[PDB]
Amino acid sequence: QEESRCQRCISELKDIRLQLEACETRTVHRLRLPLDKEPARECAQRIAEQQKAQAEVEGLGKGVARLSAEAEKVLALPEPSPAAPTLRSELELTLGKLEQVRSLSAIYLEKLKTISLVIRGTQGAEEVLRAHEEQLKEAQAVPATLPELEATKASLKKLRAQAEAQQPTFDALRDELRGAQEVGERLQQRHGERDVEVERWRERVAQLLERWQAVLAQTDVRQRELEQ
Repeated sequence: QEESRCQRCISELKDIRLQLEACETRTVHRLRLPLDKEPARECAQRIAEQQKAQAEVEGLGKGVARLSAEAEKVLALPEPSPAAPTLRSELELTLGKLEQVRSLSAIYLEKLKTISLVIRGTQGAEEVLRAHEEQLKEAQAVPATLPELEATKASLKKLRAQAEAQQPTFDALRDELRGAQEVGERLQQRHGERDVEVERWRERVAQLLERWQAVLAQTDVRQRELEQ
């Protein structure tokens, strides 16, 4: 009539392990998807989504704890039970899967958060560089008068000071990209999944650095022209 607690526990353990495996596959499919053409917004949205995913996993973990307690109660009865090894085996598989899915959920969330810092940081650097690149372009004009020359020279002095002052911004950007790269590598090493996102932002950072270096270098050239 009523099935044994042993058989019911085996069934429930298999069921919850399937739900964990589904969380797992879901997460793999997400982390394989590169950001598209609105990376800031998409990344914030995906972070929110992954925080929930991670909470769903923790709810399953509480189910696993409940089934583990029940399993151990059954396994502790003194009577012979040829089913006991199956119950033990299924418990240990479910417990292992839980840890694996927890790990993966946490590292993917971490990957998203580090990428989000690089994205924010690069978009900030763009807006400052644009201002500086325009000031420099304006300083390229030939001044008409001796007084305009002095204004151009003053504009360049200002520009150099402003551009040099961005040192902290670019140091932090490089650190953030380093952070993002390291997370991706650990995901690769621990879960065998390549980092589909980091190359885009490595290139972004590299180009922005080069533009910053060029503002500094060409400001110095232009200042030197006007002195001699």
